Amino acid sequence: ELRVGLEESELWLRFKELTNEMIVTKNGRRMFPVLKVNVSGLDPNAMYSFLLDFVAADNHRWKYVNGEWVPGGKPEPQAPSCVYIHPDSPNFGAHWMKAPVSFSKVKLTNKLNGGGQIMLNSLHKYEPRIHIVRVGDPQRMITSHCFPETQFIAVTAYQNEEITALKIKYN
Ligand SMILES: O=C(O)c1ccccc1OC(F)(F)F
Repeated sequence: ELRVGLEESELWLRFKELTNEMIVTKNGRRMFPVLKVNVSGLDPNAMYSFLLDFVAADNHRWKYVNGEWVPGGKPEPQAPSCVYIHPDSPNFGAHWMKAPVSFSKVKLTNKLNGGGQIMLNSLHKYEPRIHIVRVGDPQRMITSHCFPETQFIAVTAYQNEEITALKIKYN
């Protein structure tokens, strides 16, 4: 059975309980926490690529008012569907299953200015999604794995002081 498990789920849930925020910048910013997953049930002999994209969690934008996140507007036109290819791709099933798969180098941006970055809209909520694909597969089989523990709001600057403090404590 294919099984994809979120690593450091307790750490993600500490951020999610505050409402998680990730900074987006012109030139792009790495995530904290880093999305990491454990994988079993691939064919160890087959080759696969790991892809990451970000799905809009909501049909509205958000704002931080009186220490709380609340609806802040109609949603802006959706960011383009940017896909990050895990840099170990393509690789054997055995490679992906021997140790957790870490998306440490993905960068979130608010400007289409190159570098294989992911464009997000500030003050919109996103859910990370991992895709597995098999090299050679005539079926072009894709799996999709959603991690609701890792939902966050994209911001140009941290709104919640408790998030600023969590990011410093655990990073
Ligand atoms: O080996 C395959 O057929 C395959 C194809 C696309 C994605 C995952 C796959 O691995 C598994 F889900 F475990 F089957």
